Amino acid sequence: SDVKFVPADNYNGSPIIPTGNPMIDGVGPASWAEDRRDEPDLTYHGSHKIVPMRLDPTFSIAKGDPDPRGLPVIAADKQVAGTVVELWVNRSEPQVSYYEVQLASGERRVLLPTGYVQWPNFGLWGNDKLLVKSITAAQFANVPATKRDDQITLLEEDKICAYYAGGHMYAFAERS
Amino acid sequence: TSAFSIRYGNLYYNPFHALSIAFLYGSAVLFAMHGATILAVARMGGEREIEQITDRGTAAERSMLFWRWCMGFNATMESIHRWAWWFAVLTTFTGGIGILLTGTVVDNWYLWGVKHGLVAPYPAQNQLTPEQQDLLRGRYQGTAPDSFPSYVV
Ligand code: BCL
Ligand code: BCL
Ligand SMILES: *[C@H]1O[C@H](CO)[C@@H](O[C@@H]2O[C@@H](C)[C@H](O)[C@@H](O)[C@H]2O)[C@H](O)[C@@H]1O[C@H]1O[C@H](C(=O)O)[C@@H](O[C@H]2O[C@H](CO)[C@@H](O)[C@H](O)[C@H]2NC(C)=O)[C@H](OC(C)=O)[C@H]1OC(C)=O
Ligand SMILES: CC(C)=CCC/C(C)=C/CC/C(C)=C/CC/C(C)=C/CC/C(C)=C/CC/C(C)=C/CC/C(C)=C/CC/C(C)=C/CC1=C(C)C(=O)c2ccccc2C1=O
Ligand SMILES: CCCCCCCC/C=C\CCCCCCCC(=O)O[C@H](COC(=O)CCCCCCCCCCCCCCC)COP(=O)(O)OC[C@@H](O)CO
Ligand SMILES: [Fe+3]
Repeated sequence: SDVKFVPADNYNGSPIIPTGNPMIDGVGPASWAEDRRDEPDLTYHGSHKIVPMRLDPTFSIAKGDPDPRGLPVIAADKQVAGTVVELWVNRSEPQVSYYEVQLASGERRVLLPTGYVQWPNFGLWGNDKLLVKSITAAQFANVPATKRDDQITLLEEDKICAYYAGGHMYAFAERS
Repeated sequence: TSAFSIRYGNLYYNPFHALSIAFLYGSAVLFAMHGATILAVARMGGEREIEQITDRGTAAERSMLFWRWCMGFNATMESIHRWAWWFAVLTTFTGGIGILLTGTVVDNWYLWGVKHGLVAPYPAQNQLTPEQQDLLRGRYQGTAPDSFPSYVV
């Protein structure tokens, strides 16, 4: 049975219990909108709204902010998960939408929504590393992939954000 | 603003003023609820409300479920902005009607409140004799004196 969850018991209004790993299967706070359109979001003129910064030289870091590239990323278990290789930007409302992380002790590169990063000392001083409180450095290996490296679809956005959202409940749990 | 309420016998008993307050407070209720809701899902892209309206993500779903589980019913990402729109709009619309009714249809809102049963009874703080009822009748306010009388006599 591939079904992702089962009822805790037969009474009305009982919880469901995940069968497999809830972060991978997408159950509870790890779940995503599974019917979401698998296409890129577009600017008013129809270019891809969210792209790696190297693809649009219009964008640059505001002078006197740190560039986060090359910093280590520290996961919830204090392990070094990787290092920031690239920034992805929203071209409709200029901001950094995702860090792209080269995984430490692995081949793969993964996206990391900036809502889940924080600076040491909340950016005021130091700024020598990034903190990801929500998942362990092992779990960074299972972060969902984008089909291409120059664009991201709305479904891929939902999948990636849902992965880090579930971590605060499931990262330190044997439920895997 | 104070004197208008004094002149027309306490604007708290104007039912369109009472409604206008209900919508004014409801606008603060809604924007507190909605502002907090969207910030609570902003790390999942909930602030990109136009995308969430046209292509519902998990951020929209979680916003709907929070309120459904909290209070038994929910809006959508689009329709919460209709609730927001009407509550703000109805604040000044009901307000305007209450002002137009004042001094044209009702000159004393507290007495209109007595008539229609709005006014809670309190025990009497004083009682007038029939002689006091005529003595304590005032006079309506008139013109100021346009002279400086001498009392030389
Ligand atoms: C805030 C500053 C003042 C005050 C000044 C005013 C003024 C001035 C007015 C009101 C008005 C109202 N006030 Mg009051 N009010 C206060 C404290 C309260 C408290 C409280 C703290 O518990 C409550 C529940 C109320 C409740 C109410 C409603 C009867 C009415 C519409 C409010 C509204 O739509 O708000 C926004 C909220 C919503 C849109 C959500 C829905 C709220 C519903 C309508 C509340 C119903 C409560 C019900 C009567 C009692 C429930 C308990 C029962 C035992 C079951 N007031 C304090 C003392 N209030 C207006 C009115 O119509 O007076 C006749 C009015 O003119
Ligand atoms: C003693 C005082 C009286 C009283 C007397 C009045 C009177 C009188 C009025 C109100 C009105 C209102 N009162 Mg009352 N009010 C009292 C007690 C209260 C209490 C309370 C907790 O006790 C509350 C919450 C309220 C709340 C309210 C609002 C619901 C309502 C105004 C709506 C609005 O958005 O107006 C704010 C919005 C506006 C004024 C709209 C302005 C829009 C324009 C287009 C802006 C133009 C700006 C221009 C371009 C630039 C200007 C330049 C300068 C001229 C230099 N009142 C008591 C009973 N109240 C009004 C109402 O609707 O009554 C039914 C009203 O007229
Ligand atoms: C100055 O004159 C003004 C205007 O009359 C008086 O104000 C009047 O009384 C006030 C209650 C009210 O606020 C105001 O609207 C107005 O009605 C003000 O008090 C001064 O009064 C003295 O002068 C009065 C005047 O108008 O000349 C005078 O009034 C009386 O005499 C005139 C002239 O013969 C006559 O036109 C008036 O009708 C007449 N009124 C009355 C009521 O007798 C006042 O004399 C008296 C007795 O009132 C003056 O008052 C005093 C104490 O000197
Ligand atoms: C007392 C009793 C009968 C008990 C019986 C036993 C029961 C029922 C037991 C079950 C357990 C419990 C605890 C039940 C609770 C029962 C109670 C007390 C219920 C009362 C609920 C309640 C507070 C009702 C008041 C409703 C009112 C008037 C609310 C004011 C605000 C208002 C106008 C809201 C309408 C607009 C909505 C729907 C806003 C929510 C909303 C917001 C704010 C968004 O931002 C958003 C963004 C994206 C998608 C959706 C939304 C969304 O739905
Ligand atoms: C204990 C819970 C109480 C909830 C209700 C709380 C109150 C809601 C808040 C503010 C409203 C303020 C504006 C209204 C002012 C109210 C004063 C008013 O004008 O009343 C009459 C008109 O309205 C009326 O009859 C009609 C009143 C309609 C009120 C509708 C209120 C909104 C819906 C409420 C749904 C509750 C569902 C509860 C589910 C659990 C007067 O005229 P009429 O001489 O003809 O009558 C006389 C007769 O009502 C006896 O006095
Ligand atoms: Fe909004």
